Amino acid sequence: PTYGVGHQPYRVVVLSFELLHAPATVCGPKKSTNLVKNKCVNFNFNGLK
Amino acid sequence: ALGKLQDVVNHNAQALNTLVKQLSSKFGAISSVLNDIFSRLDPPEAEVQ
Amino acid sequence: VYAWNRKRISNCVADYSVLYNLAPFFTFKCYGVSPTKLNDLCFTNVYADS
Repeated sequence: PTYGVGHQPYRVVVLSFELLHAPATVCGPKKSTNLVKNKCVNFNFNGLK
Repeated sequence: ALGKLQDVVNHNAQALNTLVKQLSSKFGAISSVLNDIFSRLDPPEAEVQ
Repeated sequence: VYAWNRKRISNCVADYSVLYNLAPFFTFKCYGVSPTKLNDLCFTNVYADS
């Protein structure tokens, strides 16, 4: 309880992602504009922009 | 018989194919898709990659 | 450290807004991603260790 600040107890949590072509599951929170047929528009399909 | 007229066509059909295959080879970045370097990295590490 | 746990997190809505607001002397260092852009990228599988 009296150790130096540099030697105080720490806790570490690491997160390892799998950002590849597999079906995404833990997608963050962000809307869902409707779809649109053939037209010069911007798309966002699960990260693919 | 008409092989020297096809060699000039195959050479151009090879340089144009060896050039579209270099758009999917990263040269030290996280990926070869430019739409993914700006969706995972803020704007000062991006300029580096 | 000698025997850690690996939670399988999947099928969720990952809102990383509640993460950076942690106890004092915290670090959000990311090796490959940026902590500010983690809100518009669909993650496939996330693994958490302790």
